Amino acid sequence: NYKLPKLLYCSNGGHFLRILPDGTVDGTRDRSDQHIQLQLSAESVGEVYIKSTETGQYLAMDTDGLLYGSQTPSEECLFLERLEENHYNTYTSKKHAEKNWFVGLKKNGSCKRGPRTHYGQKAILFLPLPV
Ligand SMILES: [Cl-]
Repeated sequence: NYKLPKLLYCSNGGHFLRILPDGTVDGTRDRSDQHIQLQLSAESVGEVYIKSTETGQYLAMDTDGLLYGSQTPSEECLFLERLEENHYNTYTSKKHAEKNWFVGLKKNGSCKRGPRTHYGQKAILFLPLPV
């Protein structure tokens, strides 16, 4: 469910998804970071917003597949959450779903842009953890 905030842990490099105050999105290995606590909320069934509890910014994906933090919950902020094996989830941009653009992190912690993601990568698998 979606009551409590979560960390989204990425198996690829072992990073928690992070939305920085300047709107940059990346990953960090630092479990104590203030900007990795995310409040997921559901829209329609299987659609979620992913919001920084610290800054209130929403996870968003731009027209080049780059993740960024959005002040407002625009249509670029809706993601399709799908449960995969081992309780890992994927998050697909709803706006770009027909191209299968996933939320993803590289092994160095940088965003893996939507067009470079693909089913099967560790980059796109996120395990929700309690804060
Ligand atoms: Cl990339």
